[PDB]
Amino acid sequence: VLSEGEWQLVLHVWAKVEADVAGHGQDILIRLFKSHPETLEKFDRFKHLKTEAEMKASEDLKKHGVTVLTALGAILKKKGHHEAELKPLAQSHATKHKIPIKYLEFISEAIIHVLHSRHPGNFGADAQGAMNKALELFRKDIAAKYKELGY
Repeated sequence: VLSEGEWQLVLHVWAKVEADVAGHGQDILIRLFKSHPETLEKFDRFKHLKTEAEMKASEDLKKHGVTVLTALGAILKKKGHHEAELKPLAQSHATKHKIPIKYLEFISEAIIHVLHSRHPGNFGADAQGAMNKALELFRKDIAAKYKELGY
């Protein structure tokens, strides 16, 4: 459980991500794909991208950055009450996309790395801790549906 004060730190920094969703989504996905190349292989649509320059130039990648960050933003704003949201995501990612829970930890590290990089002043260690917690909660809840489904 996050405290109300923890949620405010989380949503304060996300309100800022929301100032440039597409720039954030880009940076986060490139970070993910470069740090953890196995992740890129799960996207048929992105497997042709070899270089960082190619990734940065991809409009479709940028579009997908917006897609994931938008879903995440909607989840965070439920402040833990995200049951309706997690259901379809867990179902598709376990069964259709075949995404290990571990990869959700990877995208969380990438999110933190970039948020750190773009809002030093609203992402001190306190806000970083709060964001860690929110992302962990999400992972925990997803993992529970994975185990239910036999992943």
